[PDB]
Amino acid sequence: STSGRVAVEEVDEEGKFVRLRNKSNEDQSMGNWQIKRQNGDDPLLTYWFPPKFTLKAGQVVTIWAAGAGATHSPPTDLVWKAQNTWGCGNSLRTALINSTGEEVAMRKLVRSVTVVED
Repeated sequence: STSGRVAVEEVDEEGKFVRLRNKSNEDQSMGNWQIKRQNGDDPLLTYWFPPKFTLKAGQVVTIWAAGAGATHSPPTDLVWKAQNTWGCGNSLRTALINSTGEEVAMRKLVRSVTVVED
């Protein structure tokens, strides 16, 4: 179970950031929550939220890779230490995991997909 308050609102196609939105009218504590990023068949990458972070109702947080050149400012702009980019490519799955270890939201960008009806 999840109360489902947070969504993955935007994923940068050039790997610089991921943005999340608390779409509810209630604040959400996210200490030790994770963002799991699967790029193609690569080893899974995991970003960890600081232990005391809270995403207030209706607000956004942008998680910038260490190498994006951004200036950080909790609670709006956080940095992923020692990960230069989130990954760039034709299949990029970004999932939000809560503190207990459960996946509660995802956004996947796919390019050059062939769909059939046969």
